[PDB]
Amino acid sequence: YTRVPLCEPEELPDDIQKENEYGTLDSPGHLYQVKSRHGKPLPEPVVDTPPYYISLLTYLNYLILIILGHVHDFLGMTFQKNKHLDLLEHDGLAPWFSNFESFYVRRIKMRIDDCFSRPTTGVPGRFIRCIDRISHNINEYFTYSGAVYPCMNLSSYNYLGFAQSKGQCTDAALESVDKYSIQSGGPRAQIGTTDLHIKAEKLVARFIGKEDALVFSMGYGTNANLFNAFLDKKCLVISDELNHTSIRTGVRLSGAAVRTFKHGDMVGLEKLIREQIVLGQPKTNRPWKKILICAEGLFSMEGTLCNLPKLVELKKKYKCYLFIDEAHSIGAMGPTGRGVCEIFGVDPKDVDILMGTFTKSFGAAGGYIAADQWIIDRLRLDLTTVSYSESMPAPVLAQTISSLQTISGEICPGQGTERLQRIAFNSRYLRLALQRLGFIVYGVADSPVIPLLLYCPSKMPAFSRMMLQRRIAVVVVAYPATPLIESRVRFCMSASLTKEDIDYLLRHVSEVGDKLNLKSNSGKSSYDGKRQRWDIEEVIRRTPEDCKDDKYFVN
Amino acid sequence: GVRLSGAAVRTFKHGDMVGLEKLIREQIVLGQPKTNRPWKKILICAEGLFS
Amino acid sequence: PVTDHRRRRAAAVISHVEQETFEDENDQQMLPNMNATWVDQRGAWLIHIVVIVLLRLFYSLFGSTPKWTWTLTNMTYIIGFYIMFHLVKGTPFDFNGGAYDNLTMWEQINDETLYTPTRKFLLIVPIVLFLISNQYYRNDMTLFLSNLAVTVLIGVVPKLGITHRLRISIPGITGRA
Ligand SMILES: C[C@@H]1CC[C@@]2(OC1)O[C@H]1C[C@H]3[C@@H]4CC=C5C[C@@H](OCCC(CO[C@H]6O[C@H](CO)[C@@H](O[C@H]7O[C@H](CO)[C@@H](O)[C@H](O)[C@H]7O)[C@H](O)[C@H]6O)CO[C@H]6O[C@H](CO)[C@@H](O[C@H]7O[C@H](CO)[C@@H](O)[C@H](O)[C@H]7O)[C@H](O)[C@H]6O)CC[C@]5(C)[C@H]4CC[C@]3(C)[C@H]1[C@@H]2C
Ligand SMILES: CCCCCCCCCCCCCCCCCCCCCCCCCCC(=O)N[C@@H](CO)[C@H](O)[C@H](O)CCCCCCCCCCCCCC
Repeated sequence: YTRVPLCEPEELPDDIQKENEYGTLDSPGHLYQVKSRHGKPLPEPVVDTPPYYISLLTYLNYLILIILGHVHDFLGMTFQKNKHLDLLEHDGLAPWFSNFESFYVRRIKMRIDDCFSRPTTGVPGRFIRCIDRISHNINEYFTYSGAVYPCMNLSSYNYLGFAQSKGQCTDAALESVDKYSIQSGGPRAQIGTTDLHIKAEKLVARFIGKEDALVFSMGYGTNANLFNAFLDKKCLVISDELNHTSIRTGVRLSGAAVRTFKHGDMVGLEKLIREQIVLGQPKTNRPWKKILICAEGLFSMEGTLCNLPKLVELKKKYKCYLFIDEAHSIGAMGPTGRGVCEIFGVDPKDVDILMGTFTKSFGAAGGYIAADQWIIDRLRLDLTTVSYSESMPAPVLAQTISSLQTISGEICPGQGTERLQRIAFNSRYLRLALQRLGFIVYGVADSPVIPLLLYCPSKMPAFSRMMLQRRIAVVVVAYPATPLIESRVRFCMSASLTKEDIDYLLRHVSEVGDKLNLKSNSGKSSYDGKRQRWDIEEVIRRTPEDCKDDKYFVN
Repeated sequence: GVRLSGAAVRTFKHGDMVGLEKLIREQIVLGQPKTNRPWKKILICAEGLFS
Repeated sequence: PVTDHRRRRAAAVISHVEQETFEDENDQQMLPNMNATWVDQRGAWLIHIVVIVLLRLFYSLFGSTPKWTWTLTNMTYIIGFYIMFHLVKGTPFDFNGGAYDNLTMWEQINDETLYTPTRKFLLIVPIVLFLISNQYYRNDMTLFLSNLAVTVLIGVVPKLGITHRLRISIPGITGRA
């Protein structure tokens, strides 16, 4: 009962399974093509704020929580010690972790821990199956029963619907298993490399648009073990305040000086560049050996794009280097799927180093780096992962190659464009409908991530539980991951969902938000400068036609 | 000649090698004024017999 | 030792926290602190007035004399602010490796900048509160002296240009560098 059950697969006809994993389009009018911005720079984004009493209530709630938590800790650890034997010294040995460094997890998040780490089963397609559990004590231990129910999926990194068990990719993987075993001999330097590795590298280099590229087994290791190859203690790195932990770990391992600039502020970046060029190294004032700029394509927590032409002209003027991450932008953004470079029209030659990950769109696990010839030739000899780690397995390579070929158009014609049009239309329709209802939605017009703000801390468990009761899966984040005032729910859209599912979600979300009083719009979201409190039927009737027009989006 | 050249000039006391060594070390460490960049080269001038 | 990463506990009547080395300062303080960034945000300045008003109303609901009510509200506000800001040392979540284990939240505000508008406001509030409050208990000299002592010794001396990174070993051997 305490252990997680092993679920026996169910027997169903083929068509039901295909419909479960991937939906079938009803009308050809639910597709949209993405245009390219030639000479239109990105305008400064505009954000909306709620009234003051929300902030005051949030501050009071957090103050009460902190006071009672500290009082409980002190009284409990002073008046008794038998129960708290994991946080005190025993037989002259220090405890594993500290009391103060883990206050939040034990005192605030533990009471709402049922919303995290939810076990599932089956393919993570349109409908995801979940295993039920019963909370005991206060989210201390759980008891499981043999019952599984489906839920609508809005919490998985599946943009183009490549997570399927019936298709060309699965057959390719099975054939690869038949030919190549799952065994990997060792590091790529010794025995690991085969012909499929070269084929995948060449195909990736052709697809991205650069000269050559390499492949890796883990996305985290691509960043964690890269910067020490060509950086040292006499170089400067300028990075945004919002970057993934892998980049920070890699820079920390490298040892270079780090200076950060505020998100979406180019003037501060220019001032910092000028000051750092003038001043030089600390305590000696010698010039910097080189300067590197780090940035990310699409930011997942906000769904905003980076300004690429500004960075390109700044690096050309001041003789700097550029590094771009495209985890959330490859294969899902642009008229074809090349990335932000195709959106802005910037030639890929300008960017020195490009990176990507196959998990978010192509339904595999790995990463890549794309650069010029001599840079790659040197890095191959100077890298650590190549001659010290394992090698990529064959089924993952087969899946990635099949997905890239399908998206390019060599095989299975008329599929990639249809998927891209589906995802674009779904994202635009959902964002426009949510803004028309009266909520607060962040991001650019076409971004698969839709963050909805839920300010008061007590409104996250209620919303999550009510949505789960109505068979919709959601993900909620809070402090310290997000700012204290702003806590949000993230929506991940797919190309497998259908307009009927969106209508169902819209109805349920609207009624739940009306129940919980989550509608706070100040009129800056509307393009006509007026408050929008519409009806669900009117929105459903009018939005799909007006979703295609670009004049209804402020940004 | 040095005035016509335009280079920076620093003088040391006659018959005092310790001050010369200290000045050399300080000028090597400090660098150019207002920029602290290293000097391109350093030249030492002296006479054989002082009349 | 090949790393030489140790914490010192030198004992003296007057001592100061040593300046951070290159690795600890220029490299291990790069990401947002997430412990002092919320100060310069929305609604972070009226909340003190709201707290003062709520305390005054809560004490007045009891039905006591104005003198005791105002003395108690002043003492409670000042003691609470001191406990929150000046007493505790560290951060509730691991930052990089324990880089901020020798400084309080007050020192961490605005990246150790001495004079910022929020600091000016935080210093101004106690003085104005004292001037507003003293008008009810001017007759009693003992209460006036007590209020003045509390304000000066708790709400004025710590928020000064001096007593920055200042530690006294009287109540315990403090740790510096
Ligand atoms: C009648 C009237 C009614 C009204 C009223 O008055 C009476 O009612 C009273 C009710 C009172 C409260 C009661 C309780 C607390 C919590 C206390 O604490 C906060 C949390 C901690 C704060 O941070 C420190 O702690 C950091 C920890 O990292 C330290 O960090 C460094 O030092 C590290 C050392 O390793 C190195 O790694 C690095 O150099 C570096 O990281 C650093 O010193 C400092 O930042 C401190 O406490 C914790 O930490 C203790 C130590 O671990 C725990 O263990 C200790 O207590 C156990 C208890 O069983 C015993 O076994 C043992 O004594 C022993 O094990 C303790 O339980 C636990 O609370 C702060 C005071 C407060 C709010 C009182 C205020 C006054 C009242 C409101 C009175 C009010 C006015
Ligand atoms: C009906 C009885 C009376 C009720 C009144 C109770 C007391 C209220 C008096 C007013 C207090 C001063 C008000 C100023 C604050 C305004 C509102 C701020 C809102 C909350 C801000 C949260 C910020 C989170 C940042 C996280 C952080 O970094 N935390 C730590 C480490 O850095 C700080 O050390 C930490 O936060 C403080 C730990 C202090 C532990 C409190 C221990 C006291 C136990 C209770 C005893 C009573 C205390 C009050 C007399």
